[PDB]
Amino acid sequence: NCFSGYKDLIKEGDLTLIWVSRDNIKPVRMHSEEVFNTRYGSFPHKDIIGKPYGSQIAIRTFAFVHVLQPTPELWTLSLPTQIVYTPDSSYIMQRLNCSPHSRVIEAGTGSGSFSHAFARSVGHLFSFEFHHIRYEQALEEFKEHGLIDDNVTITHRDVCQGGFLIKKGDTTSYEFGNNETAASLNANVVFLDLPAPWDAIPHLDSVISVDEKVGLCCFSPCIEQVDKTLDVLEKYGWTDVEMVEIQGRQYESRRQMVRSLNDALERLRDIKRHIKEGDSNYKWKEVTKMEAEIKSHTSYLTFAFKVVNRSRDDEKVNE
Amino acid sequence: NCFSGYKDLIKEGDLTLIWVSRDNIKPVRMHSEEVFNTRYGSFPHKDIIGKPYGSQIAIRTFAFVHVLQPTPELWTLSLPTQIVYTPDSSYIMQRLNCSPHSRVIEAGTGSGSFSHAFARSVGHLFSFEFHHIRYEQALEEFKEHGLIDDNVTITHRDVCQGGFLIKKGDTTSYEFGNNETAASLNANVVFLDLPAPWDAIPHLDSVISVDEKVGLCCFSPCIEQVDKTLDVLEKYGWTDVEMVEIQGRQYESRRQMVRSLNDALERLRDIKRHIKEGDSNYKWKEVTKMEAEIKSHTSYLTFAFKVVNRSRDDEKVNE
Amino acid sequence: HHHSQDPMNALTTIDFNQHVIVRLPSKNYKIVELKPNTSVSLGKFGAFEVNDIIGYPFGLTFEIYYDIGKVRLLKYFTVEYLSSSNLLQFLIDKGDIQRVLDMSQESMGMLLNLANIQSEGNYLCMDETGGLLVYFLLERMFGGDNESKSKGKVIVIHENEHANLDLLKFANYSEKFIKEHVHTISLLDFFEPPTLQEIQSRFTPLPRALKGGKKNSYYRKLRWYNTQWQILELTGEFLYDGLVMATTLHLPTLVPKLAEKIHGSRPIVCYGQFKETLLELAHTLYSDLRFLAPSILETRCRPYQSIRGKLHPLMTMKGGGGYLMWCHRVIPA
Amino acid sequence: HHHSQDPMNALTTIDFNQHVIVRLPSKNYKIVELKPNTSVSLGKFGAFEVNDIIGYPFGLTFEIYYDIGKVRLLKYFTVEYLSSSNLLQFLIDKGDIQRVLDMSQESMGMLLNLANIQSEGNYLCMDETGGLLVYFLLERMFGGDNESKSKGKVIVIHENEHANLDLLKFANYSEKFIKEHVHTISLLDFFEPPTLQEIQSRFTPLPRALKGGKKNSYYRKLRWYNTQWQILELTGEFLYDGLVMATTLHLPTLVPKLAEKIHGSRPIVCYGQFKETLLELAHTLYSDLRFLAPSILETRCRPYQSIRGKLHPLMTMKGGGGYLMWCHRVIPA
Repeated sequence: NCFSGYKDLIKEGDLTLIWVSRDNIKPVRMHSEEVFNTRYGSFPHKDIIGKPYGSQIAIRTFAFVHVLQPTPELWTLSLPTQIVYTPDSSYIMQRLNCSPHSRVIEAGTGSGSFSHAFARSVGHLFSFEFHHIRYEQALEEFKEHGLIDDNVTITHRDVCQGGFLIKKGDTTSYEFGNNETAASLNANVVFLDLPAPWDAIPHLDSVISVDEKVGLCCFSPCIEQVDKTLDVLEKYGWTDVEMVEIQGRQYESRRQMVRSLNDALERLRDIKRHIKEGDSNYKWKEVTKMEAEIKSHTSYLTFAFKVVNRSRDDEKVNE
Repeated sequence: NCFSGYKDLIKEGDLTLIWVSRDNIKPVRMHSEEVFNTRYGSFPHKDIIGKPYGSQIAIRTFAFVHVLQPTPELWTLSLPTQIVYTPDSSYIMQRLNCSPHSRVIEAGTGSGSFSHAFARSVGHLFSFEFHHIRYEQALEEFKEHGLIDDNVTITHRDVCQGGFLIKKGDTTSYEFGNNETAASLNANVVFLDLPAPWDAIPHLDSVISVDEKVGLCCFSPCIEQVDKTLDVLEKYGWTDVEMVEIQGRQYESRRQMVRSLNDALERLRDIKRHIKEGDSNYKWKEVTKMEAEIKSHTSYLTFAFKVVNRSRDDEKVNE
Repeated sequence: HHHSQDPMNALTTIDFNQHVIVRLPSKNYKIVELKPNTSVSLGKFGAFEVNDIIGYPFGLTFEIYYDIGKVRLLKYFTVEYLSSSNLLQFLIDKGDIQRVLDMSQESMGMLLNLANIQSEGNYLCMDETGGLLVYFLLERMFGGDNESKSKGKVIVIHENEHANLDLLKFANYSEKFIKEHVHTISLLDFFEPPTLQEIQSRFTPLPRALKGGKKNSYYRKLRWYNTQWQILELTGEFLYDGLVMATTLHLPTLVPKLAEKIHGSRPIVCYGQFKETLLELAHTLYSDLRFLAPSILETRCRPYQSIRGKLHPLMTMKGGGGYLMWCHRVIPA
Repeated sequence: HHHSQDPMNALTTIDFNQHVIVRLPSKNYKIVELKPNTSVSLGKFGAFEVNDIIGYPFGLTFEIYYDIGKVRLLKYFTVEYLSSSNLLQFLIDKGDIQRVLDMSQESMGMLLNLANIQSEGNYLCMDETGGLLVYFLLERMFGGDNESKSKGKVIVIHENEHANLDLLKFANYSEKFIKEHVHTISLLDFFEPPTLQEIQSRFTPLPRALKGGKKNSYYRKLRWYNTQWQILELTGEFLYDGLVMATTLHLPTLVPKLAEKIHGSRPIVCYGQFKETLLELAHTLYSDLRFLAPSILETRCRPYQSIRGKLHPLMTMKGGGGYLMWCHRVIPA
């Protein structure tokens, strides 16, 4: 996984994220014969390869880029719907207590945004994609990034009609072990981003862990969808049900010119007788300025939990 | 109306709002023989009467109060459900373009919070109260405040069953003019704060202005209520329908101590060899601090508009 | 006045020579002046004859159709009164959000009530927006009625030789109305007014029977004199009923000076795009006993996609909206 | 180990001698240590025997009933794993919100991902909360597994002679785990470490066969020596994989010094209760070419009353939650 671990030096063949500006981050694979072009200039890769990750790269007619190791957060910012952004996803992961202990079911794969964040911390990720063409693309990407050879499985599936079981013969990246004809998902974390998550929830009983608290988050844009979800969760025995929304904001650090009464007066006295921000010829006050456009709604987040075996080993405790 | 206009001097018999602290504002009627008691001391009225409005009043064993002229905003802060606070109400009034041109229907009267804000700017206010005992109290209060003798009418009514018409014989403060057997409400502003506003909306056709854009706001805590409202509005020909929420926050102006690395180092070097906010012996940084508890939801605001006579006087334009 | 018939009410009705708001199918606003016997173009959405919409109430949607098209009740457009809300929205659509100091409808709506704005009040005002704040105030006080019997005033204190009130050309106010209800005074004339002696040495009036050039040179001088006399009346021991401000001048050393002319128990509301600005002011006012409990307020509106079956908040919108510093003028013991 | 049967998994299962969370009917949390053959009191909601809940999975609600009562699956209580989220919530319930610098679950959750926290990373950390941030990091890296094969570390730089990590006594971590994955170093030892020469002059090791008092006085000195050697390894040319901070020290003249030990392309996340603090830092970092595009972020969670038929956001809740300053360490050309 080229998203995981911490590389020192930029190498030929490395996938990098080249930061041009705040709204302009591009993924670029290093090749000694290639050149990276921006609206400010051309940056030959051979002038990047061999330098440490995080290097500022300069060219005259001076223009700059910064070459970064891919991370899920920067990758997400580089992408061009079906995108879960970091405020939602980081909250979901924290509330469901994601860690190497986690085995998660994700449907659908969507942009792969959430998939990369999951893969970084979870024990295993089982991702399901409805559309056969998006499946193939996600598969090729997850393979190139090194996810498939680490802790990620992707499967082509309509989970609402066919459930979540992974069997030999299925269209899946899953590598079956010895005497394995089916994967044991044993999921304790479920994230559903689907048109109709309430059609998928009934299939979860066959694949979730049965001796531990299983956590579920359903991601739905409309309140009506939330209503149908709350209903099915109750019917299939999910408890501690709570819907929330997450609102993220970003601020610029800016400066407003200090303009005194006295200088306005002096200007009026003179009348009577007859600029770049930070300019050191003036006084400035530091101010925060909200991003021009805000994501005032991404989706409602419905959380729920289930325990299947609501029991203990009475005699094993006795010993 | 003792809320309206601008008094200079505090007079015997005046209703005042005595500001004790931010969360403690009390309404007090001046009487030369009475005394105002706080947890910090006693303030004889005869030491207040005759002083300008806005006076800080001092007593030793020094404690202070400030004596203010009542206003709808301060009154609302002095009240102890059915309360519409200033972020919602000021927005509603602005969006419906309230002015002396406004004739408004309000149901229900609730706390009277909104009623005082309306009364300040509207041409006339027609307020309706379901509960006969709350009606009587609201009536006595509106009379004492001078609202009833100015531009406010209150009526005892279940508007969902009996509509909004005001006829002689009704339980109402309305003063019928010569040859008047019924009030002509002619409302161009409607605010509904009711359990079931969709039962009241059908009665509005009989009392709204028929030759101008009429504006309506429905105030409902639950999304399901909003859904039923959207439905009825469409059926009774209301258009430009939009639901919004208003979120208000308040910040304290505070200071955080500046604690340098160097002073932490010097403390560690010393170890190695072997407070009130604003304290001038220290450095401080100004910070804003959010109110401890926030009103994260008051109600959904559903706005809608209607024109009854969707026509012009073709020949009168010709002239 | 030359019609026997009662005039049309331009507050309720689309009327000749009014500036009016037009909402396009793309939902952006245009401001349109309704000159008799003219046509109006809405680019790609067609053109129409002004005469064909006069006399209808506001809030109706008209379709343009073709046999310069004709109009019928419903490409299309909606005609609205030019309210303070709609003027702000037009300016935002036009891209002038920084000229209005990033203010929102809810922030201005709250300012109106926090400031206890009333028909009979005399309010001290600073407005760097070109008159948008002044217009919010005037519309709340008189409702656009040029014949209001109310006596309230907005006194605008301004940075330059003249106030920038250019947005009022869209307000459908008569020159009489404006002269009766809006007074302008520069910061220098407000804080250092001329004396009666200094004024008289330039002009003292005659005890009417003048005519011609003499009558006209005299009344120009008398106009100057009356301007100066108005300043005397507004800067003496005159006390205002409130202070409302939307300026980018330095507030901590401006607001205490302005508040000396505000009566006890009156509200003070300072709008600012940036909270850090108001924070500095609030700390300054904390140590001045003439100000009661300064508070920084914020109000934010979030609309919903309001169609049954797909209810959810708008997914994107513009940030900002600004902040209010609210406090009361009080009299120390 | 003296049982032939496989041990219970304390990550999934209520187990003896674990610190555990209990949610009361009033929804506030308690932390409970599960000592065998003891009882636990929940005041007005009754008392129960620890033995009677061992072996169940987390997330179940038990009713206390009476013939110290008995327990059955459902006054009542719910038993949960002591997660980083639940520990924060317990501290908030307890009233210690200022001790946790007003942080929220969503702000800490975002910090974990912005900082790219991973099982194998070595992270530089300042934590003034008594170890809550350290615990968020450790739980994300290892999931509470004392037998994790992962090699990641949290290096805590602290203000006093010793770090305040007292909250870790609730973490159900072994002393071995903590010693392997958490290193502490004072600010002075980090910025002005001792030299090898200064260390050796106090102690150089012997070439094992010692015994008694000699073996014990030697290994105490050797312990001091190994501590000093650890500091040498952590302060040399050693470079960290990220910097996470929750401190109320002055950030503009602290963060640039700390960031010299951070590798290029690594994230820097500073949590602050007050945005004005981070604003000052961001401006300081703007002019330092070692920092890429510092940003102030805010995340806020609003729960809904989630009962069908009466859906709406919670009507009141606590304010605050803090802010994140996010940026990346870069290498100037």
